[PDB]
Amino acid sequence: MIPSFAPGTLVWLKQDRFPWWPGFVMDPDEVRDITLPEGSDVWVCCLPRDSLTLSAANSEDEGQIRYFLPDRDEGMMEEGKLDASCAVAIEEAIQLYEEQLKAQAGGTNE
Repeated sequence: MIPSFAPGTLVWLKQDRFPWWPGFVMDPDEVRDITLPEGSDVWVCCLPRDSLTLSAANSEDEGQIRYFLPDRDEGMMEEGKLDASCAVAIEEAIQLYEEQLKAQAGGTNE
């Protein structure tokens, strides 16, 4: 049960004409075992700014992407110490990831 290769990972999406913004990696319905025709296999949930700018693409998004987690890749400073929206988005992503991934990884002494 590992859809979108480890579901719940926060990465960075850098558009060609657009800048680089944070986005949580989420699967539409497990596209790792079941591959059906549509056009969107990956669902990136960016921070609240454009009113749910969820980006959906199937083997089409391969431009520029960065792996975020340790918040020490010389970016957290601008994604937390710059815009309150970035700091809140990241804090929330980690607050949930460590709340759902830990709850099913030994909740209450397993």
